[PDB]
Amino acid sequence: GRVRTKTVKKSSRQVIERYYSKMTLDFHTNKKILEEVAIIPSKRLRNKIAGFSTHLMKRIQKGPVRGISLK
Amino acid sequence: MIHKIRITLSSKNVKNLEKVCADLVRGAKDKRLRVKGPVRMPTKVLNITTRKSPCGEGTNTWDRFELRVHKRVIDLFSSPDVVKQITSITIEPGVEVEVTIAES
Amino acid sequence: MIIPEKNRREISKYLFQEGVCFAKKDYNLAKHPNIDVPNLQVIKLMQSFKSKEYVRETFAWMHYYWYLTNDGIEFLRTYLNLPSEIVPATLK
Amino acid sequence: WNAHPKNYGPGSRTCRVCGNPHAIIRKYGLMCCRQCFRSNAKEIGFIKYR
Amino acid sequence: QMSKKRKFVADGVFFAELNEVLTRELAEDGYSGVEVRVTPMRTEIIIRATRTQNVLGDKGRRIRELTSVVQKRFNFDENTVELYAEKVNNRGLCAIAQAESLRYKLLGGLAVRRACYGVLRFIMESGAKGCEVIVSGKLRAQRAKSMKFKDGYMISSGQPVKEYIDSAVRHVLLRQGVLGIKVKIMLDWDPKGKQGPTTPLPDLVTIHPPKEE
RNA sequence: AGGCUGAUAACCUA
RNA sequence: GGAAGGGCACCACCAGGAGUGGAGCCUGCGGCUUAAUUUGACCAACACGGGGAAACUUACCAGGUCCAGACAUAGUAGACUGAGAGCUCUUUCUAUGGGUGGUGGUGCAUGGCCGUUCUUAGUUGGUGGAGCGAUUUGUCUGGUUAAUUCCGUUAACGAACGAGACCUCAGCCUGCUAACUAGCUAUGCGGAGGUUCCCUUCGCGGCCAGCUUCUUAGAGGGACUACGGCCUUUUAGGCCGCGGAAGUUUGAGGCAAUAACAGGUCUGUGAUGCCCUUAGAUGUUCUGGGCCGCACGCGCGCUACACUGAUGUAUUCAACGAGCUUAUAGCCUUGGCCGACAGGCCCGGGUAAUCUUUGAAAUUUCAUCGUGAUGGGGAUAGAUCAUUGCAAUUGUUGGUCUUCAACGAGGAAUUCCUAGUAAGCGCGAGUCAUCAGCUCGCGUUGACUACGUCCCUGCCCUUUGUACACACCG
Ligand SMILES: *[C@@H]1O[C@H](CO)[C@@H](O)[C@H](O)[C@H]1O
Ligand SMILES: [K+]
Ligand SMILES: [K+]
Ligand SMILES: [K+]
Ligand SMILES: [K+]
Ligand SMILES: [K+]
Ligand SMILES: [K+]
Ligand SMILES: [K+]
Ligand SMILES: [K+]
Ligand SMILES: [K+]
Ligand SMILES: [Mg+2]
Ligand SMILES: [Mg+2]
Ligand SMILES: [Mg+2]
Ligand SMILES: [Mg+2]
Ligand SMILES: [Mg+2]
Ligand SMILES: [Mg+2]
Ligand SMILES: [Mg+2]
Ligand SMILES: [Mg+2]
Ligand SMILES: [Mg+2]
Ligand SMILES: [Mg+2]
Ligand SMILES: [Mg+2]
Ligand SMILES: [Mg+2]
Ligand SMILES: [Mg+2]
Ligand SMILES: [Mg+2]
Ligand SMILES: [Mg+2]
Ligand SMILES: [Mg+2]
Ligand SMILES: [Mg+2]
Ligand SMILES: [Mg+2]
Ligand SMILES: [Mg+2]
Ligand SMILES: [Mg+2]
Ligand SMILES: [Mg+2]
Ligand SMILES: [Mg+2]
Ligand SMILES: [Mg+2]
Ligand SMILES: [Mg+2]
Ligand SMILES: [Mg+2]
Ligand SMILES: [Mg+2]
Ligand SMILES: [Zn+2]
Repeated sequence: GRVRTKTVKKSSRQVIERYYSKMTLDFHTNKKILEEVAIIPSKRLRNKIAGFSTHLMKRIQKGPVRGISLK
Repeated sequence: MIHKIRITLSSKNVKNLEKVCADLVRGAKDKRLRVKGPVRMPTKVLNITTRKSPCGEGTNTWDRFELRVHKRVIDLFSSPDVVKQITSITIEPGVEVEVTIAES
Repeated sequence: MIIPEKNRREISKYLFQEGVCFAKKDYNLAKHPNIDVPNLQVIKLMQSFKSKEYVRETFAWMHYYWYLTNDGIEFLRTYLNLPSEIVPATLK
Repeated sequence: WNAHPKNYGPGSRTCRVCGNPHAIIRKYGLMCCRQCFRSNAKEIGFIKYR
Repeated sequence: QMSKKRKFVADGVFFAELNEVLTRELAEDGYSGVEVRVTPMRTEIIIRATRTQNVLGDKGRRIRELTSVVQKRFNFDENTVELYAEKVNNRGLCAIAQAESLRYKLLGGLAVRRACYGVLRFIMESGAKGCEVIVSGKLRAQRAKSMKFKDGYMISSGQPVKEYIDSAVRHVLLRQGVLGIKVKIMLDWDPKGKQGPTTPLPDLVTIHPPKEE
């Protein structure tokens, strides 16, 4: 399976909450943003967070989500 | 006047070994000396496999123990005195520096 | 343990000359690495010192480690009949 | 007394840590029994990776 | 001359044997470790002990004895090896020091329950992310049992254990048998690398706060 | 005698 | 639980492959025998104690020595023999207490370590709610995941472990760093072939040919299910597909919770309590024997029953790794010479990407054999040679000729395994003076079947019953 754990999901929501303007819909651009605005110990963890955050950005475009609060 | 001096570095820690290699190469570029290296020899992997149990009872489980040795070779074209000055700098713990005159 | 008097002096001389000594736990060894006396006689002779508290004994990895004490130095000086101003090399 | 030759065989070799003559690891000159080596493996510098 | 493989193994065996010799010679001096710094013309041995005043002895008498016996035992040239005593900066973050500290409390006669909590409380006060003390053996009854004293954070599995966990095991030779002391201390992330490992935990993710400029 | 069962009975094979 | 509902595992099955169980032999265990044939262990004992024991090991048996009994107190050349080992001759300690040693006993007194429950996903505080209370909720109706993985529900809210992350190895990089202990390309010279140029091939040289594709190893990049279609609740996520080195958490490992077992180890330990013994010793050493003893039963294996083969040629491609005190020389050994082989002698290299290493077998190829226990099989046995060692007999092993047993595919039963896997094939390492049918790794050749299920053997979770709690072996 490929279910994201709390570490990936929790981190992704926090990034989008306070960097929604910076985040984009491109995974390759997003993963470079995480390096700038976050300290992710491992590359593999960073890729998972970037991919899930990109998935959440697509969710926000169509409508609101549950765990993300955009002021 | 100018001789090819060989410097050999060995260590179990890669970062310490790489750090010393950079210092020597960078310390020689300041003097504008010709530098060949560092040359990284294949890593030597000492392996000891032993039974975990102090006795012979239970499932036969084994521990694979590895002690990796990393070796670097640097060649400096200069007189022994100049090489002695470069290598006189303090070396990181666990790094063995061996300076010999290459037989060519 | 009947240690020859000549060998006994060598152990005391070496022990008093240098406040420490060691010995491999190998009774079959012919000669002590630091003394011509047989290895066994070194181990047994300093066992007597350990019982009389003249030395302090430590054992690890099949090796003995003996350290002279204040009482041991006093005894050796009388036994060796040396001037009172001479002390083991560890005290200088 | 101790006249029998001890130039080779298990009797000649013993563990350098404990003195036991069984399961001696002679590779690389360790000269330690398998039980003692495992206890001191980390300190000697051996590590488990896989 | 010997090959590289044996030379490194020989160096490792020397460190292991040297530590054991000091572990027993300096058992009641707070011995916590040793560092072997081999350098050209001189090999330096640094002894770490909570109570350095006892390791050195009167006017450095004992330290000289250790240097002399070590030099002879390990075939070192005279006046080529030096022993230097050192004090542990944070005694409460060293499992070996705490394990030995608990060992002598039990030997003195202090109750296991009270002694273990004293070490457990002291370690946490020193700035440890967590601790765990285990005592096993014949406590009061004939049959043996284990008492576990745990507090704070702790990890068991994965690579971070090697960097974040400091563990020690010691034996207490009591009158009714042998007790087993196990002190397990989890360190805290120290960017300077002094109190604890500099590398963070793999699963710890930090988000920088946005700036308003 | 072997097999089956943790073991016995039962059962199976030679 | 021979109750119900859901999920899961090749130590379960299904579909299969190789088999094992039958034969010979190797090795371990029981039994028998023996002066002794030391002993632990009975899914989770039985090629296990790294336990491949000629001496040593060694704990067993038959004998001979030695004290290697600290410290403290009080007292006073012959005979024999396995061997002149010891005991005489000749020449120049004894009590008492207290110690020490012990592979002696107790793993049901213990420490530590390891195995197992248990490879599954499980485990636990605080505050709040419910109950007189044990206790419960949180930790869940449902969906989803390899996962107490997550989405959500919600008298719970917020956290701690395990899982995951992580670390090691492998798979991509014609991009970075740069190599006379790794190579390539070009060039020069030389050898051979073909037609002086030219072409093909090989050798050698160039720290000023150049370079890093191949080799090595540091730093980084790369995959996130990103993208498309469809299915799911706006979810979590799943299926298929393009591209891509890689789309099973990419593959394989390491690490690995709570609570437990009277699981193993006192024979790993100068880890250890108590007990036993301590000089007509259970200490230690020496000689010899035994641990291997053979009507029999069992377990892990090796070699086979052949033609998809054996034999004899020709031919040809790996990876992991290991290696010396230099004494004439103790390790790995090239080269030369002697020998049918085994092996020997001489000159050397290598403390090592430098030398061994110019480094395997199955296979490929041609010939012979021709369904006959046959040139299948190589057990058993005779003769003789050489090597290791102080010592080879109860064959240490390695050669030569001869001898040429069972076995023609294996009953009941039963093991392992889903891809570079199974199986076949050899190599290194550990043990090691000598000895591998074992173990731990390595590469080489390279499949069948499945992409499921809970029928069998088990495991996880809910409801339910209980007269069980030493818990249905009740
Ligand atoms: C005892 O303290 C030393 C201090 O340097 C530390 O290095 C050890 O890990 C700890 O046990
Ligand atoms: K069979
Ligand atoms: K076994
Ligand atoms: K135990
Ligand atoms: K509660
Ligand atoms: K040519
Ligand atoms: K033990
Ligand atoms: K005991
Ligand atoms: K052992
Ligand atoms: K034969
Ligand atoms: Mg964790
Ligand atoms: Mg994990
Ligand atoms: Mg399956
Ligand atoms: Mg089965
Ligand atoms: Mg089947
Ligand atoms: Mg077969
Ligand atoms: Mg049979
Ligand atoms: Mg059979
Ligand atoms: Mg099991
Ligand atoms: Mg043998
Ligand atoms: Mg024997
Ligand atoms: Mg004997
Ligand atoms: Mg004995
Ligand atoms: Mg013992
Ligand atoms: Mg037990
Ligand atoms: Mg409450
Ligand atoms: Mg390249
Ligand atoms: Mg990388
Ligand atoms: Mg567990
Ligand atoms: Mg038991
Ligand atoms: Mg046997
Ligand atoms: Mg087996
Ligand atoms: Mg044949
Ligand atoms: Mg080849
Ligand atoms: Mg025939
Ligand atoms: Mg074996
Ligand atoms: Zn040992």
